[PDB]
Amino acid sequence: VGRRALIVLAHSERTSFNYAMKEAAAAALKKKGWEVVESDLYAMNFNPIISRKDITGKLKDPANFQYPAESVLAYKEGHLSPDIVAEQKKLEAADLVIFQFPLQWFGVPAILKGWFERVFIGEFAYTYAAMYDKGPFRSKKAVLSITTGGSGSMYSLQGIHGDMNVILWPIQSGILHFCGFQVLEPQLTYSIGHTPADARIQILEGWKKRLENIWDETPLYFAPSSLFDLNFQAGFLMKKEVQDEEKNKKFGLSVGHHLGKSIPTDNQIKARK
Amino acid sequence: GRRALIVLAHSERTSFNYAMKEAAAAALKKKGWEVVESDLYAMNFNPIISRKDITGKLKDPANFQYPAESVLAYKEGHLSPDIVAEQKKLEAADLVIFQFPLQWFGVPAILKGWFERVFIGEFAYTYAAMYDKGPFRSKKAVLSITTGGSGSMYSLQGIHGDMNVILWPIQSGILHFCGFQVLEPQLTYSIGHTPADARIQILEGWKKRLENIWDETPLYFAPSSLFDLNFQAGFLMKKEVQDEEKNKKFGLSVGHHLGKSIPTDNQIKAR
Ligand SMILES: Cc1cc2nc3c(=O)[nH]c(=O)nc-3n(C[C@H](O)[C@H](O)[C@H](O)COP(=O)(O)OP(=O)(O)OC[C@H]3O[C@@H](n4cnc5c(N)ncnc54)[C@H](O)[C@@H]3O)c2cc1C
Ligand SMILES: Cc1cc2nc3c(=O)[nH]c(=O)nc-3n(C[C@H](O)[C@H](O)[C@H](O)COP(=O)(O)OP(=O)(O)OC[C@H]3O[C@@H](n4cnc5c(N)ncnc54)[C@H](O)[C@@H]3O)c2cc1C
Repeated sequence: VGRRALIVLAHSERTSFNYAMKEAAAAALKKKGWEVVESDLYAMNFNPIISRKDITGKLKDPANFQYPAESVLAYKEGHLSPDIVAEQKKLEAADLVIFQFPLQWFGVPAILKGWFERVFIGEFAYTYAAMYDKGPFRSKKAVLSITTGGSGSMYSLQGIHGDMNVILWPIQSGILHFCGFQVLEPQLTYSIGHTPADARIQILEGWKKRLENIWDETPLYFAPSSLFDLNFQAGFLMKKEVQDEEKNKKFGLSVGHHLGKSIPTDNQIKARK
Repeated sequence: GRRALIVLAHSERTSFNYAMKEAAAAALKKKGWEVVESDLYAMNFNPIISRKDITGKLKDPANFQYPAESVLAYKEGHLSPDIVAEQKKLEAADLVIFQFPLQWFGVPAILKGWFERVFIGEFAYTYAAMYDKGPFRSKKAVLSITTGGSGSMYSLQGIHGDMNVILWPIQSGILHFCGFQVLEPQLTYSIGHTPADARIQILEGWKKRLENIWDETPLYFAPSSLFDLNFQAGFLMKKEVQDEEKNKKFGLSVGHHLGKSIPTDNQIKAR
């Protein structure tokens, strides 16, 4: 209507299905009146390696250089490398962030991992006070759009590779939700190399159709921070009263908070209402 | 005489990560190992897959596909020499140690890229040879990780959730997939609030562990023989195995939880 979307893409080839999914998303969103900004990491020749050069001003302690402390000072005093700042401005402006990439070694591409490492600086994107649902990006929504070479069966409960819910957890909880994002159901496109042409087209069409109402979707469930004692003396442990309330239940809260029990089915793949 | 490769992913020589690497090299050399290093930052290693990785002629430059093109390049021998040099270190090594700080619940970008550029099809995996049948089944690997946050935060009840789940994609997805026997990870929690004298004890503990590292029992992964390894069956668990497991209360592993309880410390302690 009058909302902003960022699309981060991590694929080198304009001939790729990844690129086509990005184009389809931009088209669909623009048609419904969104403003669309892109970060095409390979086209930008984005530098994915954290280093001293990310700080253009004066180091606090060059003799014992610590990237987390030094990057936070640089953020506050405003001497971060301009390539980092430009990306941060896109994020600040955006209501919806889409990440489009191929699954590579059960994770994000190195160039995208580096983007997180260089852009998601302390204070900007997280603090130890404002974690998870209290994080800075709690007004924003994010969604992963992933393609894989292997088939869906391989990432089922009984598949050789094991449950896809577990693979996504470090990314969706550890990076996105940790900073505050409401995380939407991931778009998973399995065995894209061995999918026939007419099927690929349906997939694109289905993606575009989904994006028309993306904003009204229910997000994935993570344990609220209010279930925990958020201080160093308690060790950031789940509150005793919450532990007692959960003693009898058969399922845990999430993939990461399985509590030694069964994982709620598709905790990281499907929302519940 | 056995060979060990140490991969390090930290930019600073003043870091505890660097110290752990030095300690490992010293301990291993003293017991008569040969030690090779890949200090990724010191090497200015390039972590981004691209066309430039193939020095010869592309099969199809109009529709470039890194997996197909890198495999041809491996077989015909026109991979970029920086890749080949690393591959030779791996082929030679019996034991591979990965030393890095946990960054966004994973490996640093530079190390992720090393996997992406070096673990090429045919060299490191095939399709026939996956998991326990993989090319590196003669070799052993171990992760040595530091974190800023405390152990309690990565317990079952901690804010961040179970560490076993965080390690799974790396230990199963990357290492075991290529054949490695994966040893108990060395986990150094809350390194930022640990004083100098304590850090030295930790180093001493690490060195002590390494004297007998080879004789350790590895972590448990589901054997590939539990699965139908072909495209028509969809790489699913065999029906006979499914039926045998129906009544058990625990699953096999973190990834193979089967909707049941995860065996405690599946990714942190051996049986
Ligand atoms: C380092 C590395 C690690 C990997 N690790 C994993 C892993 O852990 N798990 C896994 O499952 N896979 C893995 N893979 C495989 C990888 O995830 C796939 O190659 C990737 O998802 C394929 O997507 P693509 O966009 O590259 O496809 P492409 O191969 O470029 O595209 C697929 C097909 O779509 C066609 N196409 C392109 N545009 C369009 C369009 N507009 N309309 C219709 N058709 C179109 C193409 O011509 C082609 O036929 C890995 C690959 C690499 C390089
Ligand atoms: C981008 C990014 C993302 C991160 N994400 C996460 C995350 O998701 N989760 C998480 O838990 N953490 C995270 N961290 C934190 C990070 O993992 C820790 O800061 C790291 O584990 C610190 O270890 P180090 O080797 O860098 O030590 P340093 O702090 O660099 O060094 C420790 C001290 O030991 C001293 N020293 C050197 N040699 C010796 C010796 N022989 N004996 C005694 N002292 C010695 C040094 O001089 C120094 O003062 C992240 C950090 C970054 C930069």
